[PDB]
Amino acid sequence: VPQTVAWSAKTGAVMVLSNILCIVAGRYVIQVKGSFAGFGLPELLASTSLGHIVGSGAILGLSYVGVL
Amino acid sequence: KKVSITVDRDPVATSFEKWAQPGHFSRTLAKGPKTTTWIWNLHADVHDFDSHTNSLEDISRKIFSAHFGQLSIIFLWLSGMYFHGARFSNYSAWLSNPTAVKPSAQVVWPIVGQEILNGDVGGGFQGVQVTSGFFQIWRASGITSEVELYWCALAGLLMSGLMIFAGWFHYHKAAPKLEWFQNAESMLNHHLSGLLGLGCLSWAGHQIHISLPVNKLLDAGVAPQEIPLPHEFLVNRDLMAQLYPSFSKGLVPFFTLNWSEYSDFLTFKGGLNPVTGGLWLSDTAHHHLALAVLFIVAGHMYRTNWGIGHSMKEILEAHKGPFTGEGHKGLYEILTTSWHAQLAINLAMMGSVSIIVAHHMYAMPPYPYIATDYPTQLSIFTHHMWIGGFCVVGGAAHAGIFMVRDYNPAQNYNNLLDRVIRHRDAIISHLNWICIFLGFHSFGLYIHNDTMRALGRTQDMFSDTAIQLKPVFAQWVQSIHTLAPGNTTPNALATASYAFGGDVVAVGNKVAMMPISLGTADFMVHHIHAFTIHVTVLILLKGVLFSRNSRLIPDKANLGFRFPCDGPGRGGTCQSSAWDSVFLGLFWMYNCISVVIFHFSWKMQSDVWGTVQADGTVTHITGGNFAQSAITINGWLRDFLWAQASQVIQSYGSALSAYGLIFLGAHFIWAFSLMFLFSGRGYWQELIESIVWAHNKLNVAPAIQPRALSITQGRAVGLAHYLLGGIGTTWAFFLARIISVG
Amino acid sequence: DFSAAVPFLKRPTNLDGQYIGDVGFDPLGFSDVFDLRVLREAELKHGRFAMLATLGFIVQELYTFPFFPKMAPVDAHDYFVKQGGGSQIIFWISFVELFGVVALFETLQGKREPGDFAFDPLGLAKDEATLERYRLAEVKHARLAMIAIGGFIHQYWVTKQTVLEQLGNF
Amino acid sequence: MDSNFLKYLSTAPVLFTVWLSFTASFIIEANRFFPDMLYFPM
Amino acid sequence: MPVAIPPLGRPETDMFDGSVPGDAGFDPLVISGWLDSRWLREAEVKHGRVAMLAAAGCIAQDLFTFPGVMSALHDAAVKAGSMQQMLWPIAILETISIAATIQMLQGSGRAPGDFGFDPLGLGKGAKAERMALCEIKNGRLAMIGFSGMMHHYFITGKGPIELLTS
Ligand code: CLA
Ligand code: CLA
Ligand code: CLA
Ligand code: CLA
Ligand code: CLA
Ligand SMILES: CC1=C(C#C\C(C)=C/C=C\C(C)=C\C=C\C=C(C)\C=C\C=C(/C)C#CC2=C(C)C[C@@H](O)CC2(C)C)C(C)(C)C[C@H](O)C1
Ligand SMILES: CC1=C(C#C/C(C)=C/C=C/C(C)=C/C=C/C=C(C)/C=C/C=C(C)/C=C/C2=C(C)CCCC2(C)C)C(C)(C)C[C@H](O)C1
Ligand SMILES: CC1=C(C/C=C(\C)CCC[C@H](C)CCC[C@H](C)CCCC(C)C)C(=O)c2ccccc2C1=O
Repeated sequence: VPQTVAWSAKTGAVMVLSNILCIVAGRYVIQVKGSFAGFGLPELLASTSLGHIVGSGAILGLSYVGVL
Repeated sequence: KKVSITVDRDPVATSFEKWAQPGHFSRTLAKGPKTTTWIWNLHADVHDFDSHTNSLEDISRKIFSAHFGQLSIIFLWLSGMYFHGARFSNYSAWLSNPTAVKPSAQVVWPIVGQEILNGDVGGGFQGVQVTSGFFQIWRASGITSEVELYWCALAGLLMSGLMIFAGWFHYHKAAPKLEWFQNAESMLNHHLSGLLGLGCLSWAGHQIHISLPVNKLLDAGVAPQEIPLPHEFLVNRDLMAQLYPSFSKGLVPFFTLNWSEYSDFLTFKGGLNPVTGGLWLSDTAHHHLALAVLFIVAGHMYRTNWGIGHSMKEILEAHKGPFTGEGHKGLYEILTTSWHAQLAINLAMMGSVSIIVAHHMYAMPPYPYIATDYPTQLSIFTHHMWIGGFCVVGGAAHAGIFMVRDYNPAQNYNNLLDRVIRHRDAIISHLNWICIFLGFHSFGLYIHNDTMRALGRTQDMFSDTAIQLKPVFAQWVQSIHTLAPGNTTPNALATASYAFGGDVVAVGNKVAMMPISLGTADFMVHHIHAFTIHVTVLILLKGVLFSRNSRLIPDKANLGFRFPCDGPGRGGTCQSSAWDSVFLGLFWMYNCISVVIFHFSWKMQSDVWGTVQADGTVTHITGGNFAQSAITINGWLRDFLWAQASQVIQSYGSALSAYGLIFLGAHFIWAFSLMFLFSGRGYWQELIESIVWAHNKLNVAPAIQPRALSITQGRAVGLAHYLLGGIGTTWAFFLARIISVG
Repeated sequence: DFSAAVPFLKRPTNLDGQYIGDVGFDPLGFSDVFDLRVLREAELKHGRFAMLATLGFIVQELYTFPFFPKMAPVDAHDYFVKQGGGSQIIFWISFVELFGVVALFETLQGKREPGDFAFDPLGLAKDEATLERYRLAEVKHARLAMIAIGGFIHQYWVTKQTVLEQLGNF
Repeated sequence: MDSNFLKYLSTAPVLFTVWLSFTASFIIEANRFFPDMLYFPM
Repeated sequence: MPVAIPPLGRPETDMFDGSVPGDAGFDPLVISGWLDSRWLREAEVKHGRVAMLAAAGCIAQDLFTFPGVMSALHDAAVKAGSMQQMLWPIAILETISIAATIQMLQGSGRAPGDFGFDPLGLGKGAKAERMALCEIKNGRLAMIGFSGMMHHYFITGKGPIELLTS
């Protein structure tokens, strides 16, 4: 079984970083919707959902490979 | 908003008036009968909604409500199966002794001596042995009593009533508009995330919370009557945590991404459960949970009222290259306007999925005690193979129906469909050539081996003790998949299935699963399968691509999808429609699936299924005869057809005698089918003229003038009775043989 | 505008007060899809069954016929399945229910009220107003007895006691 | 009884199914109460 | 027109017209612009009333207990079957509220949070608006207080007034 870790500040740091990267990426790449004008609740929900998805994937991969 | 709910209220009044007027849906048929042809036309075109009206909205509403009616019928069938399992079955005795009690959920009344069909199935019970596999499903679901089966039947009856009420409401009271039906993006989002995703999530919940503890107690040897009720497994966390200690940690590891703590009830063990011969239920629980996660993620892809999401029209129009002109442009309009194109695609996919289900379910038995239930395995493989083949041919048929009716060349200029039409001759010629090549270098090997064995030259045959055709690629794939645990799948304890290689999993001195080696005969029969599938593709694709016109008939689209001919001219234009191509492709599908199930039955009976005895040797049902006999047609004729039909023809005076009766009856009806298939309409019409004279002599001629069945109806009736006869013959032969020897 | 009984629910459009006892209570919208004549026939039949059932639960434990053995009514159902009296009662109820089918078919044509079986041999309703009053009383007692019969049977199922002995202690 | 429902019940397939089931029920009950009638008994 | 936070301004939605009681101009995520107004108002008032009843229940149980013997009370009453005996009337009343909320979303005359219930008669006339304001503020205060005291129970296993006096 791949090793997973209990919740810590590193896990929070990766998850927060993944959320902030996904918010900026959703700000830049979404075609149909000063820089944060038009930023709505569905776009925030979609970006933060991708942030949780990316953070979960990154946390599991780094816990597998030992970076923790 | 763009995706919204639009409904018309009370569009059709609920009345019994049109119930008394047969043919009300068709302006031609509403005038009433004059000939007997009218009756057949009334029952043949009734659910062909697009030929009665040009309004797409009414057609879509009819389709939606007919789908509700089918769902009601399916729920009634499921409720019936649960009730007949509850009241007329030996399910508790099977739960106590799975390896010695034959499942049986049908009991006959004693009327004319048919009570002999209530055979001794064990457990102090008499009834007809059932092979649908419901007992193993209920054991996998954790059903330990017949009271739960009664409640399941009540739930099925309530859902059938709910579906039929929903059909009446959603046609007759509140019918959705055409704009409601034309939301492909919303339908895919809801059906991917809610139907498949939440369904997988709730079934993973049921498996984790109910199925795993009950099945763990069952495999440990606890009797079903002392096993705790499922709600006690829900509320008593200690009772669960004796069996799976990670439940003592609660939902904190889930939300904190410490998922490996849950590694005891969500596993990736693979292989089979040694006690039951089925898949590990923890593996299935992680599997359906992962499918739930993947489906809910996939269900947020498509654009909706809010700005996020993909547009499928943009995706289709963006994918175009230099070889393909305009590319995938215009397909979104086709699939959002023509129901027949969607029916073609969905029937093709459901057929392929059913075939995948058959293969993957024989090879990896998912249910406890289903692997050693050889009749259940053979029955579900053959049944889902036949359903898959039928659905694939139906996808081709309704593709042809789209091509004849709904295709518009103005909206399809230089797209993929137009270019496929524009090189149809190259497609059909190359496919025809490869089909002849496959026929020669596959069937002539069998003919050649028959001649060589008949000529007394065994060294000139294609066999493993002669000139070899070794299946090196499939054997290499088997070696990779056997080597996959720990090398390319490091977290798997065992292989995905033992059919690729490994140990002999045996349950109750009967082989659950063992390695399935591939030799010269397997090479020849797999290339026979490839040959038959390519020829079926040739027939169906040639019918679809030449449905609108050809060099023979330049105006075939004006004649329609379904016409008998264009006259005796041009040499003869008989069976020129796409419908007749479907008519022939159904025969070739029958041939293909028949050869597939014959290969399956013989190979499992000869190399996989059998009894394990002392010193670990496996005694197979037919003693390993497949390697030396399946290389000739004579070996198939003698060691498979002649040898294994002994059980169905000596079943008279026993409980399986009904299969013998059905065997004879199918033998009758198939031959009766040739009377329609080989003959023509004019002979029967003149004979009907003579019979009409006879009835006129006694002044007993009917007002509705009797006519012979139409040429298309003659072909369809011959095909229907042919398929019924062949499938029933294989059904009786397979079931009698596998119940007797397995 | 709104329902008289539930002030925050709108009045159901088919509940216009033509049936005595109407207080506009139909939150699920059963009267919006189904015929109200059928619903009122079902309501009155269920209610009359429940009234007779509750009176039977009281009297049949107060008194028992000498030509029958003594037992509780719930066990009396299972006993009279096997003795055969329950088959007789089911047969005669079915025989009356055939003409109930005919009466319902007459109701669906609008030629018969959904509760009129024209059964008044003691002439208890002389004029209109008393009959309207007795309809309101019958509907209210019907609903009350429909609740009360389920109370009686479920309380027997939990306590294994008949009503009047549960009244004496707890 | 609605006359349109009765007219639908009077159609050939419904009446055909009902009459053939009724005939089958006669044969079934006759063979249940008087089985094994290979012959007319003398 | 109260503007809660000046940099973001007042959201331009169906809400914050001024007719809704209790508006402070506070919706930074602009959740009002994507979900219906009346649904959110009904949800807020129902959450607030449930939290008022919860806080009053915690206070009253810590003061006094009915003769005859927080989350542990939930578990012990599930073991007693008491929680089912409160689940049934809330379930029926909430199905009737399902009906009412569906009708209200359909465009009936019912205002959100209005159940037509005024036996004392305090609301009739000019009082009702002010009472609505009082209700929504007390509701929000109840959702803050209950959410505090429960985590307080999680840390100490002790009741809030009993924590206060100790
Ligand atoms: C910090 C970043 C990070 C890191 C280091 C990793 C690292 C890893 N991830 Mg991971 N992941 C990340 C981010 C990251 N991921 C993100 C952001 C997500 C999105 C949520 C995921 C989602 C994810 C999933 C869902 C899975 C992993 C898995 C894995 C492990 C796989 C090891 C391997 O050999 O692959 C396997 C390599 C293969 C070649 C296997 C083949 C995989 C399939 C069968 C191929 C299918 C191809 C298909 C047929 C299409 C081909 C046809 C084509 C022509 C079109 C690896 C340690 C896997 C895991 O946990 O395993 C224990 C796993 O299942 N990752
Ligand atoms: C997430 C919401 C959702 C769900 C679950 C479904 C589910 C379904 N749709 Mg569907 N649909 C949806 C949204 C949804 N739809 C939307 C938004 C649209 C408009 C764009 C459509 C338009 C649409 C059409 C046009 C058609 C369907 C059809 C179907 C059925 C496919 C047959 C099947 O597999 O039945 C088996 C699967 C089951 C789950 C069986 C149970 C059936 C009931 C209805 C499920 C009810 C679940 C309920 C919501 C939750 C209760 C569960 C639990 C809490 C008690 C299936 C029941 C087809 C059909 O057959 O229609 C009748 C069809 O032709 N849908
Ligand atoms: C998803 C399933 C599905 C759906 C919804 C449809 C829907 C439709 N098809 Mg299609 N089709 C399907 C699957 C489907 N088909 C499959 C799988 C095949 C391959 C066999 C076909 C082959 C096909 C052809 C060749 C044609 C259609 C036609 C039609 C249309 C009218 C059908 C009609 O009125 O029949 C009314 C219903 C009947 C006639 C009842 C048929 C009864 C069958 C033949 C006998 C059943 C035997 C039974 C199972 C066993 C009894 C044995 C016992 C006595 C011992 C309609 C749009 C026709 C059309 O006009 O299209 C425009 C047409 O020409 N389809
Ligand atoms: C067992 C009987 C039988 C046989 C042998 C064939 C053979 C053939 N059918 Mg046919 N068919 C049959 C029954 C049969 N059919 C029936 C019952 C139906 C009912 C619906 C159909 C419906 C049908 C359709 C609808 C189609 C075919 C097609 C074909 C051809 C496929 C190409 C191929 O495989 O070449 C290989 C040839 C063989 C396997 C024949 C045997 C030859 C072997 C190798 C021995 C050769 C010996 C040698 C020549 C002898 C020389 C001696 C010298 C004195 C002459 C082929 C000619 C398809 C076609 O023509 O497209 C290409 C096509 O579209 N058939
Ligand atoms: C107390 C309940 C009650 C009430 C108020 C009514 C009221 C009514 N019924 Mg009704 N009915 C009831 C119960 C009731 N019914 C039951 C249980 C049945 C099933 C047997 C029926 C069957 C029935 C039919 C079939 C018909 C009516 C009709 C009527 C209407 C005519 C007025 C009339 O004569 O009733 C006045 C009734 C009373 C004043 C009740 C008197 C009760 C006395 C006190 C005797 C009590 C029984 C006694 C205690 C048992 C002795 C046993 C011993 C051991 C103690 C009126 C609206 C008719 C109608 O609608 O057409 C106009 C009609 O056709 N009813
Ligand atoms: C409308 C209407 C009617 C009505 C009505 C009703 C039932 C009226 C009102 C009912 C209620 C329950 C009102 C409650 C208001 C305010 C509260 C509870 C304040 C603070 C609470 C909390 C969270 C706290 C706290 C705290 C404490 C002490 C301890 C620590 O934790 C800390 C903290 C400081 C946080 C009736 C039926 C009369 C009829 C009328 O015709 C119409
Ligand atoms: C199976 C079986 C048998 C049996 C049996 C029989 C005869 C079973 C009968 C069962 C019955 C009649 C059950 C009734 C339940 C009524 C309920 C829950 C009412 C709820 C009312 C509510 C919530 C009201 C709410 C309300 C209130 C407060 C007031 C305002 C309105 C409203 C909001 C509606 C036997 C005995 C024959 C024996 C056999 O061997 C086995
Ligand atoms: C036999 C035959 C017929 C004759 C079939 C007749 C015309 C139709 C038979 C249908 C009967 C009447 C219904 C089913 C028969 C039942 C067993 C008994 C009849 C019940 C009556 C009360 C109707 C064709 O019309 C035909 C057409 C084209 C190619 C081949 C053939 C063909 O082989």
